[PDB]
Amino acid sequence: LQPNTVIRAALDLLNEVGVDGLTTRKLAERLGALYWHFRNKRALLDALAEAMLAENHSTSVPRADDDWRSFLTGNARSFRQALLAYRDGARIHAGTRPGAPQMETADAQLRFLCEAGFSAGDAVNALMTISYFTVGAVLEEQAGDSESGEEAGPDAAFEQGLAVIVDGLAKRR
Amino acid sequence: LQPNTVIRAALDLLNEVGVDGLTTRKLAERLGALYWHFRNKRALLDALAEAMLAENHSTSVPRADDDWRSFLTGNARSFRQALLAYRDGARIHAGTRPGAPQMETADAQLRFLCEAGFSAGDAVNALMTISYFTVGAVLEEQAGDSESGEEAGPDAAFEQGLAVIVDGLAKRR
Ligand SMILES: Cc1c2c(c(O)c3c(O)cccc13)C(=O)[C@]1(O)C(=O)C(C(N)=O)=C(O)[C@@H](N(C)C)[C@@H]1C2
Ligand SMILES: Cc1c2c(c(O)c3c(O)cccc13)C(=O)[C@]1(O)C(=O)C(C(N)=O)=C(O)[C@@H](N(C)C)[C@@H]1C2
Ligand SMILES: [Mg+2]
Ligand SMILES: [Mg+2]
Repeated sequence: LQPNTVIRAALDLLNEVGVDGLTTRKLAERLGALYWHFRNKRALLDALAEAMLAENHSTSVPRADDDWRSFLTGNARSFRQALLAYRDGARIHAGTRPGAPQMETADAQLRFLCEAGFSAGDAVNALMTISYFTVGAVLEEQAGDSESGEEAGPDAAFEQGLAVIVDGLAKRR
Repeated sequence: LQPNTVIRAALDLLNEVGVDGLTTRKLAERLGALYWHFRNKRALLDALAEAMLAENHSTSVPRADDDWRSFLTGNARSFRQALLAYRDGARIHAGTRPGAPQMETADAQLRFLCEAGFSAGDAVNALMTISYFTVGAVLEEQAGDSESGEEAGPDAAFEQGLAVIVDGLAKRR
């Protein structure tokens, strides 16, 4: 794995300088006797990607009380907030692929949706599509804010698009 | 506005170095007697954002032969390809807001969907949501590729999520 004290420090610096200004040399200048090394920046951002979810993605895993709508909705809501908790959250996540630990739990997501009446390809599609929508929505929210140096709510807009998405999936539950 | 020879040169350099390596000083080192200036990088990326669409967003505007499904579908397909034509296309677009010229044509999109049976808030939601989904989908495609230094198709995956999206909107045409 890799130490928490180090990850916390990188997250906090990320809030200061965003992804573009975040480097491992600057990470060390923040910290200065337990050893750490990242294979490269991308590796740092993969770790932060994972950390963001560990800390905030709270209806990631299913629960007896869930039904399919309530899980995907909550799941999307919860993903989104993990992305929004940190500067450049969405950008960082892009192109990441869920890990070995994230795989076991990501297999639970499926075996629930199949349980509930979706086909295999439909279930992958429900997760990806929600995923693509969310990253998209957050990216636009985060950049619009981030770029302001040069109407009714990004939460509404998200919440709506997600409502539409859940309907079109219901057409094959 | 701002000169085409200059924009072409910036697009071509963008393909070489992505957004992170693109700066106005490097743009000039590419060119070196007609004058140009960008207020800042963000302004450069706003112009490139617009150029990408001017060049490739081909079922942006409606047409008598369109119906609503075929327009939103095509529209999304066409947007997406504009984003994919250039490195970091999606990232660049994030946070941009369609211009004065893009406004007149963006008003045509609506007055078509309202024409076809969507309410006002539904029509905004259809465009945004497709928009958020697309930027999301492309961002993940572009980064996954971009980051490779450290199953069945991103076109399928997009095409599917877009299919689901169009269904959930049909629930209020
Ligand atoms: C299934 C899947 C997912 C994600 C993902 O990136 C991904 C991928 O890049 C390739 C193949 C499959 C997936 C998510 O990012 C993620 O957000 C995620 O990792 C995830 C998670 N770790 O809990 C989720 O809950 C999912 N939710 C947004 C639908 C989604 C699931
Ligand atoms: C309506 C709207 C749109 C976009 C957009 O960014 C935006 C916004 O940032 C704030 C408020 C409204 C909009 C698009 O990016 C854009 O891609 C776009 O500019 C656009 C265009 N210029 O033709 C489109 O066709 C749209 N399509 C993806 C649904 C969508 C329309
Ligand atoms: Mg991911
Ligand atoms: Mg835009």
